[PDB]
Amino acid sequence: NSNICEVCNKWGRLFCCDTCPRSFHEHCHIPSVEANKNPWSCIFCRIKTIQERCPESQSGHQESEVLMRQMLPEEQLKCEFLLLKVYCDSKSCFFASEPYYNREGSQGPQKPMWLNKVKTSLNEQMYTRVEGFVQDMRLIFHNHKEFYREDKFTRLGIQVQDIFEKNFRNIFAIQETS
Ligand SMILES: [Zn+2]
Ligand SMILES: [Zn+2]
Ligand SMILES: [Zn+2]
Repeated sequence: NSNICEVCNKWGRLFCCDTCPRSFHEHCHIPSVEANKNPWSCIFCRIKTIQERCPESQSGHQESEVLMRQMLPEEQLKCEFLLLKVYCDSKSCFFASEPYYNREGSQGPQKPMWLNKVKTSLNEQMYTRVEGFVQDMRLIFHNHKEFYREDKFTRLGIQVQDIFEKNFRNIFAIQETS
């Protein structure tokens, strides 16, 4: 096994995957690492099994069809993984916790959103369809773009959104386009 957490790249109290070399802090893994379960398999491994069980799940899909899917267990899992892939970039620190807004010349967003709120929402099964989760994720970056305006800090939102969007297309096997 690895000696650092796969998500935040730090040592500490790590739980080790039994089917791959990855390790995790308790609250870095999504869902939070399960109390018992020996052996234990991480979210990377559980996502690989889904693909291996239904190879055709990797044929191309339309985004509009993906978004309307109900949050059954396998879609729940894929959204948790996509969220985890965003937390794996260090720039996610800017979007993790509840923001506040007091900048000369700007007004705060009507609907604030942050990664830990989306985490809790997933955890509490508040999304009924994929669309619910993707809308909140995209709103995080859209709020940041609007508030920071021409400050070069807006770029952090573009960068972390690109990580989200690349992973969304991968995880949900979105049809490749020019
Ligand atoms: Zn960690
Ligand atoms: Zn694993
Ligand atoms: Zn099959």
